[PDB]
Amino acid sequence: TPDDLININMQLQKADSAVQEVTGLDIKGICKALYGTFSSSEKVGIVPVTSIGNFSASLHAITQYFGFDSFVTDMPDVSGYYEAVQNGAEIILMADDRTFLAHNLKNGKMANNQPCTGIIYAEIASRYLKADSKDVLVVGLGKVGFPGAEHLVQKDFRVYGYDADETLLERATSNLGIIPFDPANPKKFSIIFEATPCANTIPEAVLSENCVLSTPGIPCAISEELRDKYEVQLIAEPLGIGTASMLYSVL
Ligand SMILES: NC(=O)c1ccc[n+]([C@@H]2O[C@H](COP(=O)([O-])OP(=O)(O)OC[C@H]3O[C@@H](n4cnc5c(N)ncnc54)[C@H](O)[C@@H]3O)[C@@H](O)[C@H]2O)c1
Ligand SMILES: [Mg+2]
Ligand code: NA
Repeated sequence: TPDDLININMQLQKADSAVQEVTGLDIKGICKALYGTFSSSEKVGIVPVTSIGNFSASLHAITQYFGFDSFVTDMPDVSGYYEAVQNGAEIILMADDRTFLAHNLKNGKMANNQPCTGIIYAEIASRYLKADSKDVLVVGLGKVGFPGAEHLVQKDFRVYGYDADETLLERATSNLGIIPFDPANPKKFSIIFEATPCANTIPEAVLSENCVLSTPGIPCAISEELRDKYEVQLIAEPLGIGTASMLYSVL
């Protein structure tokens, strides 16, 4: 649909501009430096899977935006997979309800959407040009958040973490060595990474003016009144940034 095609394109463009503002680099630039990898307009076959293919249609527009030679197969599932390989797909892109993967058939590399999304959003946060300290707050330590937190620890940031699930908070503290954040004793941050399927997860007392909030979480961690009040630099996009991360990770 022509209306929806203008919509994702604009949404990706707006997300690109926001990343440029924060880091001085576009999404492509972030990916290339993150993975040390470059694209040659690889052929990517998107196969719809039963688990109406509007998702695969979004993926086509997203991959076209990033310059990939992408196509959606006529058939779904196993028949679609067969079709994709036969039509010379170098990378396979497909998702069920629990896993969204990219598989590079040439080099054997395979990416999972969840760690790839966490890593890139953490990466964008870590590359904030106007950051005044090495302190970073991570809210949400699940499938997306944990790999994000791990990436930040490896990049030598002082990582503060919180998750409403005490078991996951404890396990993140043990394995990663992050400082457990106490909502009862809050401090201000200039860099925040949220990976949570909930709203209003970032307390006001944690925000400083012009701080970066890098969040793949849906819905938004912050109310639009709070982001206006603190002039929050929001990095938030529903699918494209995570997808770019997957593709560049397997090149
Ligand atoms: N934008 C994208 O491209 C993209 C890609 C993948 C996933 N996502 C989204 O990212 C979000 C996280 O995904 P996930 O797979 O990590 O989910 P998950 O369930 O594995 O992890 C979410 C974690 O957040 C915690 N949490 C919930 N409410 C909280 C609160 N108020 N304070 C602190 N912690 C809280 C939960 O305990 C949970 O451990 C989801 O909304 C998902 O839809 C977005
Ligand atoms: Mg995204
Ligand atoms: Na959220």
